[PDB]
Order: sequence, then structure tokens, then C-alpha cells
Amino acid sequence: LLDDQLKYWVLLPISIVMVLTGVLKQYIMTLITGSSANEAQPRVKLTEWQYLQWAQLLIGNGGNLSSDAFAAKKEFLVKDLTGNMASFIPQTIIMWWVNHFFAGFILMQLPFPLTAKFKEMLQTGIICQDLDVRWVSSISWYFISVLGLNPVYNLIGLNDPPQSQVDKAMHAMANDLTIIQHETCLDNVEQRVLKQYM
Amino acid sequence: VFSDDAFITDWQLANLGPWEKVIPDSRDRNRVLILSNPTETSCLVSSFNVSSGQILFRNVLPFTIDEIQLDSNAMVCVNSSSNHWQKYDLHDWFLLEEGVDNAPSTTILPQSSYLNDQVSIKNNELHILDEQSKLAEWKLELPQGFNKVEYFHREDPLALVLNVNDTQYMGFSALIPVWQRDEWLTNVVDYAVLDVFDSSLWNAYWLRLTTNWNRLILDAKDTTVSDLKFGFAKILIVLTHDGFIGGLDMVNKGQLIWKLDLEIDQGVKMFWTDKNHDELVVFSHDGHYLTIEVTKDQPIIKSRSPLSERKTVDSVIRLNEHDHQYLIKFEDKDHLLFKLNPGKSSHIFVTEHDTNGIYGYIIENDTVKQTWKKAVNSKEKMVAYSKRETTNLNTLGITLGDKSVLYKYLYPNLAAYLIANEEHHTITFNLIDTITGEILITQEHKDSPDFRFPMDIVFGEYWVVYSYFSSEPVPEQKLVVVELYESLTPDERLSNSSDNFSYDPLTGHINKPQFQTKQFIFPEIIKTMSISKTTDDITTKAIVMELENGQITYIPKLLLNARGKPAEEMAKDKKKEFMATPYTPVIPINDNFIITHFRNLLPGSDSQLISIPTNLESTSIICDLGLDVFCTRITPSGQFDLMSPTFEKGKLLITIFVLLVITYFIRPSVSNKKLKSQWLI
Ligand SMILES: *[C@@H]1O[C@H](CO)[C@@H](O)[C@H](O)[C@H]1NC(C)=O
Ligand SMILES: *[C@@H]1O[C@H](CO)[C@@H](O)[C@H](O)[C@H]1NC(C)=O
Ligand SMILES: *[C@@H]1O[C@H](CO)[C@@H](O)[C@H](O)[C@H]1NC(C)=O
Repeated sequence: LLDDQLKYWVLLPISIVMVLTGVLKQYIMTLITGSSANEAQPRVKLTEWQYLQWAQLLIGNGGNLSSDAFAAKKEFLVKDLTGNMASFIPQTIIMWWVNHFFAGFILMQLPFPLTAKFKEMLQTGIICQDLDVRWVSSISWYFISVLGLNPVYNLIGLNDPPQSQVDKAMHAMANDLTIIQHETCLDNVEQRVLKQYM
Repeated sequence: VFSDDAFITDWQLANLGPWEKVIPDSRDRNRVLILSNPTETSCLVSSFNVSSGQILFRNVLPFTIDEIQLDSNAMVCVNSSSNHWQKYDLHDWFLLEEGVDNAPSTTILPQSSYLNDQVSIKNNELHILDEQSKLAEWKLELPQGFNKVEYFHREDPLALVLNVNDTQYMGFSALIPVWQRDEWLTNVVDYAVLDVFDSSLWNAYWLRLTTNWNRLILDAKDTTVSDLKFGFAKILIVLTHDGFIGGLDMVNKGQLIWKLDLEIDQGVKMFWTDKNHDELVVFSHDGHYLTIEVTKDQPIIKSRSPLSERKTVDSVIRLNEHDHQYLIKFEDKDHLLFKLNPGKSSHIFVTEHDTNGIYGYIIENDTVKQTWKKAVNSKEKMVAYSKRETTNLNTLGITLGDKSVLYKYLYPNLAAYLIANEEHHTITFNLIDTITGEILITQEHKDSPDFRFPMDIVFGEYWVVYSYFSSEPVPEQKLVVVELYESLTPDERLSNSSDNFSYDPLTGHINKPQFQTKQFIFPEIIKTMSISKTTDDITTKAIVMELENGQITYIPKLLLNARGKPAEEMAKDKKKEFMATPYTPVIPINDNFIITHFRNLLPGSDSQLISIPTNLESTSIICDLGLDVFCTRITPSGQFDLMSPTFEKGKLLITIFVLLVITYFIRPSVSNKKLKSQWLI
């Protein structure tokens, strides 16, 4: 075959619109998500929330290096305590767009041999029945675009309950963290350091 | 699709041939009736405004010219074998009246008598004389040629017509050449194609740099280069039924590129002497042959000579390009091997048809021998024939929905033909091995055929279509398609392993096909069929039809599907095909398909359709050569190769610009807003 100089008006617009549409998508998604605060509510509830977070981090952070100081905390603890839209919106709409404006062409030649049923779906524009395995219509180039475009976005540069009973649940975890795990540090540090830095 | 390029792309010429009778009109006095190109069953009658080339209408009527006479005006015509007579109105060709009881009257048409009344040519220059007071008004030079004055009208809408040269014809009025006509092109027998075309390492680096940097130091959509790149610009060399060759441009509405006159007195065939497409050999009816040099300049007759025996020739069959042989069939049924020139076991088989039979012939040792014969019996008569056109191969098998394959039947040595027998009323179809003579298939139809309407046969890639008229289903035109498959079983390659088997056709150990056939109901009577092509047999092969009225129509191959189903049993019947269009026997006519949208295109009694390949595979040329010449650019599937003539590129560009402006709106905004508001610096 001999396709004639439509490489300007389709292939470039297809890559170009994918580039702009995704860059816009990241800008739009970033715009849509705004917290701008936690809330504007009274003082107390965030205050005891961060107390709860202090307990939570004590589970991870402070529950390792406190062989002497483990028990001293626990008295205190008990007393003190007690996008899919981003997928759907752009790309489905532009499937309609491309089939609307770009149809009924053989746009290019993929380099690789597909199987016949790939050649079933891709050429809905053309109405030949034994054309070839390799040639493809316009919409196939889109089908290759969406899954291959992550390097482009990198290279241009872009990047990514009950109020009281749950307190009792973490008080039960305060009870659990007493002797569920007493971690072996401030005992093996001499062994570990002599094992290393030689 | 059509409205944009309706008359721009379609390219019609109308020919009348050398005049025989011309009669002035009862009304619209700047108008006559033009009678031309007699033939033993009919002749060409037309109506024409004299002051232009504007033909008003044309008709082929089934009478020898002599019957056509004025009344006692009303242009009476009388059959002589019977007593059948037709009275036709001059102005609008209405058949005023008919009879068989008696002719109304006749008046044999008067002779010119132009001399002694209006004509004098004395100083090698013409002078129109008044009958009295012979003042020699309206004098005019004789051109280089002059044969006759066809017609002259002295009344207020003055007109004069000259047969200046054998083929050039000039209209005049009060002298001034007013219009020009050429009727050398009235009947072409055989055709040929000529195309036109444009016009260590370290040093390579720099010379490439210099030449391309000189290159390096907006769209403008120009049409002329597009034409030549895709092969549209071409020279058609047409051979007339008379002796004339000439080059006609495939672009620019067929301006005559060049015209050469022979002395062969009727033409039969055309051949390029070699693949170079530089030198033709052209055959006389009388038994001469000419060798002609085709150049961008006007041609030159580089040779004339006899054949070995000065005998009348019926036809010529092209033998090998490389071996430079040709076969000549003379009437009296005499065959001559033809070793023409240098052009400055290994058997060959050649096969020819008559109404008496199909014969087959073999060449060996610089001689021709009959290889077999097959004549129909007395009452019978062979009617329609076609061979297998060679084909470049794309797909060895037709597939099914569940990636299953039926292996369409590819045997190259095939021809197909018809037999019609009276009183049996049996159109018999045979699909014969053209080498051996085995039949492989019989299909009769006792459906009350007519034998009076045209029937024709075309041989496809793996399929055959022939068409006939008959009554017993209904009195309607009938297309019959047969499709040839290696095995009717859903997945079987019957005896086609090819690694090294190297099958022999001459012996007859070849596979034999199974077939499936259907037919269809068609509105209009079909004269003749052929097949569209491109260089590669890729698109749907787009059967082209030529009708009785002169109209052309293409219908795709796919609507004619044998193994189609009546569409109750197709519904998610997974095994059938990919998007099997149903069988649907009733094919209504769709005017969108038709070429020659409002053109008349009188093709004459004997005309041919040919398919000329081009590049740009969506497009193909199909040409109707014969009494009238006509061609087109035709798309089987609608244009998929061409980008478009009719994009809304401005809408696309503007939408892209909408993207860019919305970028310009949001990027400073959103970057500042969100980074600084979420950081609350
Ligand atoms: C008859 O032909 C002449 C020549 O072109 C043209 O000028 C004239 O209009 C025609 N007659 C009619 C009724 O159009
Ligand atoms: C007159 O009619 C007969 C009847 O068929 C036909 O054979 C003959 O050809 C007709 N005359 C001419 C001149 O064609
Ligand atoms: C008749 O012959 C002349 C001389 O060769 C040439 O111009 C042309 O073929 C014809 N001329 C005219 C005026 O028809």
C-alpha cells in the first residue's frame, strides 16, 4: 500500500493530544483535591486525637529502645486514655472522539505480527475482510498509546468511627503492648556494633 | 463523495463516426439530425444543435440506414423483411406511430446539389455565391485539407459544416472557425497502457552534510504532483477499428496527446514489443503488421511489413514476453506462430474459443499442434467464455469466526464457460480445466432461459460469476455465483502440501474442488461484467457491470456470498465468518453505486470493460472502450487510502489550540495556588 501524507494530521495530533490531555489531567486532578485544613471545629477533639496518635507511634517508635522505660509509660497510658474517575472521564470520552473524527483509514503498519482476532477488532473503519495481519486502522495507534506513555510523562516531568469504644479498643492495645513484645535493644547494641563498622 | 467531484473526475467522450446522412430539423432551425456509423443490424441516429458540439440526444435503432426517410416532416422508417414501420418525431424522437399493415409513405432523401447554387472555390479559396447577383460573399480559405461541405444553412442562424480532413470537422458562422470536432475515435478494438513519470564513509558524511544543509537553508495542497505520484497521469494508446493509433491523456479530460494514421485499413490488436513500453507492434486486418516508436514527440512508423502469408486475420493471442512469440488465428481457422523481431519439457499451452467449441492448443518445436477438442453438438452452441486472469496472492484460505479456515481453492489452470441448448431450455455451466478437458462441475438450470438477452461470465480470484435472464423463478436478470473450496469441511487443506510435492497438471493428479453456489435476483438486464483491480489483489474485487441502457454499476464482492444464510440461523451462529453479510437474494439497485451519474455513454453494440490498475490502492481505473470511450476512478470500499478531500482540519487545529490556551490558563494558576495554599507558607 501507499498511504499519503496524513502522517501530519493524525499521528502527530494523536501523540500531541495524549501529551497535553495527560498533563492537563494531572493538573486537573491536583486542582480538584484540596484540603486546606484539617477542619474548623473546637480545640479538644483534634487534641485528644493527637494524644491517640502519640499512643499509636508509641506502639511503633517508642516500643523498641525502652527496656528500662517500657513500664513507666503504661501507667500513664491507661490513665490518660481512660483515579477511577480519572480513568473513566478522559479516555472513554476520547475513544468516542477518535472514532468520530478519525475513521476509515489504514494509518500505518505495526512492525509485529499480531494474531487474526487482533485484526478482527482494530480495523472497524475499513470494510475489507482479508486485508492482512499487520496493517491497522487509526484507532489501533491510540490503543498502543495509552499503555506506552508513562516514560513521556516522566520525561517531560511529572510526579504523583465510634468516639469512645475505639478509644477502648486502643486501650486494649495499650494492654496488649505491655508484654506482647519487649524488643531486644539496649542489650545487643554492643554485639551489633562490634558486628559492623570494621 | 459524488457532489464534490461529480463531473470533475468522470470523463466522457461521445463519438458519432463518419457522417452518412444529415437532415435539417422541423423546428429549432439551428439543429439537425446526425446519422452515422452504419452496421448490418442498426445505425446511430442523433439530434444536435448545429452551432456547437452540443449533442441533444442519441439512439441506436435496429435498421440499416436505407430505411430511414422523410414523410409525405416526420422521419419515416420501414423494415423491409417484414412490413414493420416506425414513425418518429424529429424534434424529440417520439415514436409517433407504428404499424405492420402498411408504411404511411416514404421519400428517399435528396442529394446535396450544393454546387451550382451556393459554392465556388476558385483561387484555392472558397466563396459563397448568391444564386443571383453572384457577389462572392463570405469567402474563406481552403484549409490544408478539404473533403466536403456536410451542411450549410443560409437562414438567420447561419451555419456551415466542413469535412476538412478525414477525421477533423469544422463548424463555421459569419470566415471564423466557430467550433472543432474529431471523430477518429469512434470505434476502438484493442488497447494498451503507457505511463508517465517524473524526470568512502568520511567523505559521505560531509557531502551529505553539504547537500542537505543547502536543502535546509505552508501546505498549499497542489494537485498536479499528487496525480503523477499515484499513477493517475497516464497515456492511453487506443487502436481504432479503422486504421489509427493515438495517445489519449488519462488526465485533463482526455485531450488528444497525439494521433497517428496507419495504412492498415482496419485494426485488430495492440502489443508492446517488450516490457520497456517504448515500441508497439500493431496488426492489420489485412495481414500486414506495423512497428511504431512511441516517444514524447509524435511517433514514427519504424517498420511496415507483411506477415509470412498474406491472409486475413481473425485475432492474435499474446505469447511470452521474454520469448517474443505471438499466435495468430486466421479466419479459415489457420494458426501461425509469430517470431517478430529481437525487439532492439518446457511446454507452452494456449487456448482459444469459438461458438463451435473450446479447443486448446500446444506449442512445441516451433510448431502448433491440436491438444484436444471439445465441440458442442449441432443443436447446442457455446455462448459465453472466460479464462483465469493471473493473481498475486494474499490469503490461501477464508476464515471463520472461531479462527477456523476453509482454504479457498487456488488452481491456476481454469476456464469457465456456458452452453445453451434449444428446446432443452438448459443453461449449462461448466468449470473446465483449460489444459486437460476434465469438467469437474456441471450445473444446469431448467428455469426457462431466454437465449435472446445477453449472458456473460467473469472469473474471479477463487470464484466465478455468470449471469443470464430467465423466467421460472421470475422473469428477471439472474447472477449466479459459484465459490470453489478445497474442502467443504470447516478445517481441511485437501492435498495442498507444498514443501516439495510439486504437483503436475498435465498428468491429472491434481486435487478437485468442492463448490458452493447461489444466485440472486437483479432488477435490470446485464450486458457485460468484469472485475476491478489494483497492482495487489487486496481490496474487495468490486464486480463492475455494464447494463443495457449504457449505465455502469459496481457492487462489491461481499454481497455475493455463497455459504450465506437466510439470516434467521445466523444470529450468534458462531461458526460462520467474521461479520458475514447474509445471503439476501434480493439485491435492490442503489443509485449511489452508479458511475456515469447522469451521463449517457452510448457504448455501442460491441464494447469492453477493462480494469486498469493504479497506485493508491483504494482507487482503481475502470475504462469502457469500444464505440464510446469512458473511464473513472472507482473505490470498492470507499476511500481508505486517500487522507481525504474533505477534512475539518480547521476544527481539529482549533481544538488543539483550545488545549494550549487552557494550559496557559491553569498552569501558573494551579501551581501557585495549590503549592502555596497547601504549604500555607
Ligand atoms: C442550441 O445550441 C447552441 C449552440 O451552443 C446554443 O447556443 C443554444 O442555446 C442551443 N439551444 C437551446 C434552446 O439552448
Ligand atoms: C425486419 O424484421 C425481421 C423480423 O425478425 C428481422 O429479421 C429483420 O432484421 C428486420 N429488418 C432489418 C433490416 O433488420
Ligand atoms: C488534415 O491534414 C493536415 C495536414 O497533414 C493536418 O493539419 C491535419 O491532419 C488535418 N487538417 C485539418 C485542418 O483538419
